[PDB]
Amino acid sequence: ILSVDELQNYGINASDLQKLKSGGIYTVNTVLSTTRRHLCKIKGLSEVKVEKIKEAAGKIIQVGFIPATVQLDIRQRVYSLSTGSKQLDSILGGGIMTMSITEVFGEFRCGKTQMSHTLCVTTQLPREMGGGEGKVAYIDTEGTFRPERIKQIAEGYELDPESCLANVSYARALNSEHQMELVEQLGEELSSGDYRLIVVDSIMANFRVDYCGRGELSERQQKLNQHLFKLNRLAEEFNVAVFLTNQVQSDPGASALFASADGRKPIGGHVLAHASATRILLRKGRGDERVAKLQDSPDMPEKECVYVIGEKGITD
Amino acid sequence: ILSVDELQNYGINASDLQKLKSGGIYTVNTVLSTTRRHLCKIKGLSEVKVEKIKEAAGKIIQVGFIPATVQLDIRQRVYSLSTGSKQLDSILGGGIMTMSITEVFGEFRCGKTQMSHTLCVTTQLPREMGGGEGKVAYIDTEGTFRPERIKQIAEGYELDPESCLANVSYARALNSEHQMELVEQLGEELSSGDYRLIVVDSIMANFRVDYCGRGELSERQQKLNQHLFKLNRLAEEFNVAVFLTNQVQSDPGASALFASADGRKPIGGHVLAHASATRILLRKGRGDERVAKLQDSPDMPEKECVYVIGEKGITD
Amino acid sequence: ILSVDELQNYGINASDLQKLKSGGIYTVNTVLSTTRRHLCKIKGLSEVKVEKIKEAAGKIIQVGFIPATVQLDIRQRVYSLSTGSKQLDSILGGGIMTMSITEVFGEFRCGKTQMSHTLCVTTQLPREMGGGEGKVAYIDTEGTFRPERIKQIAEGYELDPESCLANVSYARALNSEHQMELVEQLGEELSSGDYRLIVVDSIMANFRVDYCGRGELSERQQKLNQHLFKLNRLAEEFNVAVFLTNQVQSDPGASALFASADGRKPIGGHVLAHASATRILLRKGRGDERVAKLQDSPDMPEKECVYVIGEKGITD
DNA sequence: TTTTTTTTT
DNA sequence: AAAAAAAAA
Ligand SMILES: Nc1ncnc2c1ncn2[C@@H]1O[C@H](COP(=O)(O)OP(=O)(O)OP(=O)(O)O)[C@@H](O)[C@H]1O
Ligand SMILES: Nc1ncnc2c1ncn2[C@@H]1O[C@H](COP(=O)(O)OP(=O)(O)OP(=O)(O)O)[C@@H](O)[C@H]1O
Ligand SMILES: Nc1ncnc2c1ncn2[C@@H]1O[C@H](COP(=O)(O)OP(=O)(O)OP(=O)(O)O)[C@@H](O)[C@H]1O
Ligand SMILES: [Mg+2]
Ligand SMILES: [Mg+2]
Ligand SMILES: [Mg+2]
Repeated sequence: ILSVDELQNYGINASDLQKLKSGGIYTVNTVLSTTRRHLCKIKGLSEVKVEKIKEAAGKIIQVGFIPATVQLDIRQRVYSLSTGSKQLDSILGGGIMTMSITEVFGEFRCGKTQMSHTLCVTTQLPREMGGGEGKVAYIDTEGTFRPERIKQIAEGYELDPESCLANVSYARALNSEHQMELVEQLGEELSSGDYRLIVVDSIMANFRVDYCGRGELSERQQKLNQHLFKLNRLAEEFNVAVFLTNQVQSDPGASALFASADGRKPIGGHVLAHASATRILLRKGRGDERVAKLQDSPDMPEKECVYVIGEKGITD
Repeated sequence: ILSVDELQNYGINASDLQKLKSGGIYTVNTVLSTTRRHLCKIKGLSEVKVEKIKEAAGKIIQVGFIPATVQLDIRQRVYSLSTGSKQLDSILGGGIMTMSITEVFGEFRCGKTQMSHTLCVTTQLPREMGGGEGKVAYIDTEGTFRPERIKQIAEGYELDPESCLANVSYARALNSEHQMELVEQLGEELSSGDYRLIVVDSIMANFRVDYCGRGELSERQQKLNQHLFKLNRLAEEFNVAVFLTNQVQSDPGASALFASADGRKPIGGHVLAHASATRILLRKGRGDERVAKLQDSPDMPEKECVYVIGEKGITD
Repeated sequence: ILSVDELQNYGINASDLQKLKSGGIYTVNTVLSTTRRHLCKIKGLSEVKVEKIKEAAGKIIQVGFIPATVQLDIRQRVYSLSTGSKQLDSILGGGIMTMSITEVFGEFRCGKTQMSHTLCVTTQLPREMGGGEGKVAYIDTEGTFRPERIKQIAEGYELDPESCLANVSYARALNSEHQMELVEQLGEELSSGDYRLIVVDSIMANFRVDYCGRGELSERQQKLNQHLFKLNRLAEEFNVAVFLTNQVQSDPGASALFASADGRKPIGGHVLAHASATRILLRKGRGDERVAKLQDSPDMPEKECVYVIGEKGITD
């Protein structure tokens, strides 16, 4: 995709181009999707440079009203990534859609952190297999990124492990304000390359800790909203899917609607329920088989799939 | 591992270095994994000192995107500690993995407090035996730390008791807010030395008491989450394993899923189920033989091992 | 042991010292083992007084990480109290260990309320006999504290009855919320004196009644946990043993594990099974001889002893 | 917006 | 074989 260098020949001459890049801006799209107010906060582009930069960036491409069908076409390069269990891919429409945020929340031992590895391995398969020719970005917020698992699943999928463990990029976010730093940089590698999905285990494992009590709740939800917006924007201007794992909390309140089943009601509140495009609840079933329920999708209606997490990732 | 003195020659000059250390910060890593907001709460580093400190600490080492394989390598120094029963070490992949939290929960007389002593003794064995060249930190929240047992097990393992009883460090946490104080200090001794595992008998024996009733539940779960995060962080930036013993509660609710077996459903809720990387349920079997079931691991799938707690710790 | 007056000369000046004492706090240790939150609920020490009090109390003594061996030494003053039947004292390691909770549960006529008298009398013997130079605290929750029995056993042990019946302190708890009141006060007499063991016949004889039905079960288990924690703490900061008698319930459920022997499964649930350090089951044998089985100890493994309750207490 | 607890006969 | 109740930042 065109970089922030194409407009370098429009008067934007790269004296401050280093300034721009340092700010994270690497593509042209990211120049259009950045508010002026935020662009005049990078210490060296005050007012007029930003006006000329925006005039240029708009001269490259236009954002008006593509009627509806040029959209349906531009919407054809979605690369629905397979999850590994035919039933689930069928209930989701083929798998994890790209240029969108897909969230998975359930109590422990539901393998919602194993679906991450299954995707990490099943994204490097030819398009006619479910994924395709894509690297992966992985942001771990609770550890548990065992590459041994990646190699096991690769071998089980008839694929050179060494190869796959090379197309993955790993980053161990340490605290919330570092997790948010990471996405900015991530805006770079996605500028030139083939990244299909970004993965965030426990999107809120950190925020749950850096902000404790309803004394600092609002300041947490606001940071979380900014973080989720940055993601949803990346996943959109790079045709990249986003996969977030979430957690569950128990409601010590009433015994209605209905009487039981506490392993629900994810954490994050509404700021995260809205931002997520697809929601999925993973529940424990019988023996070693779990139930995946769809709860919020714009394409599908609803259903319940059953899947067993075996030795080749998520299957049945 | 490098201390917080290496950057002392970067402008951080140690005028306030005592301030920093008093705050618990002893290594450089701990400087990177501490949010600014929390660092400007130590009464003497307001804004700019923290900025320069972070610039320095980042100048020493980088945290970007190690692709995947440098990870698989850096992940090679795991020191899987043996538990003492070949079958169990085989079901866990070799034993208690380091840089991770392993939880063990079951009803009384399951010796989940005896596995602690068995580890305390079996951590000081050459790596080719299961542990290796490591001291031990022990935080007792219910008493029952009989060093006599440590000496008995040592003698049974052909090892100088006096020696082992010297490489152990003991602390009797008195109340929750003291148990949480202890880990901060513990951040110090782990700065320079050879500590392999930290042990916490009844991670929640105290929290269960300092906060009674669902009137103060949330305020308990939040403190517990902070405490568990601090641990998981220590165990990660020091290549040290963490071993927590938990307790069991009975569900006076329905008679489904299935009809019986009440000695399950540990306490702590979900805040502790997520934070734990490995879960293990210890159940009473026949005669003097117990059954260890694995329930949540990122490496293994699942299995049931059988072990007898004899006079040399946990064996068969 | 040092009182709460030693720190009186640290700024804590005794203006509110009466406030502190009224709260039960009499020693310094009890000041360290009391959470701040609970200390700012005594109506006259809000925030700063508690901070200075804790600073002082910590200035007297330190609680860090005594490595392991200073522990094995400080653990040398255990005063294992003899029970009266050589076989039982041998199966327990010498008798009832101090600074620990020992529970005894069995069906009626097992004399689990006679072992209480036997201890009451066999605690005032020179250390080389099994007990030693200790008064006794007795909390009766079902009556049946016949001092005549105490005098009979004393005479049988070659000891001045009048003397022993003076070193005993008796309290007839009337209801649960009074039984819990009693331990607080008890925290006083143990401040200055020689008390070796505390005794509680039917630790749950009252709780079984003040809270009926699973509608108020949780509120009963929580109070019981608080009560047991207070005990375990007293028994620890005063080198005093605790001896609890329990009761038995019958399981109208299945006929497995194995088919019979209903006189087991004590009451109290798990909140009491964990808190107890040593468990013992008293069963009826042949003629006038009972069988004592050990079930949960941190020192011993396991065994079955046989003892006959004769006219000199518990013997064979 | 956050946060589960507790066997009896 | 069949039994519920518990708040507070
Ligand atoms: N190769 C394997 N290694 C480890 N576990 C496996 C393997 N194959 C299957 N499993 C099983 O699959 C399940 C995986 O759980 P999973 O990783 O989804 O937990 P999680 O929900 O991601 O973690 P948490 O909920 O604690 O964040 C476990 O029950 C595990 O035992
Ligand atoms: N040397 C020994 N000393 C004491 N008990 C032993 C010994 N060897 C084996 N045992 C037995 O092993 C078991 C140990 O129980 P364990 O210490 O695991 O209880 P726990 O579950 O840790 O304690 P709790 O559940 O009360 O927190 C007991 O049944 C005990 O009798
Ligand atoms: N001097 C004595 N006076 C009374 N009974 C005695 C005496 N000596 C021996 N016994 C016998 O020893 C046994 C004592 O029973 P014990 O006092 O242990 O009952 P308990 O289990 O404590 O009470 P409960 O189970 O009702 O709470 C009885 O069988 C009793 O007849
Ligand atoms: Mg997980
Ligand atoms: Mg124990
Ligand atoms: Mg009795």
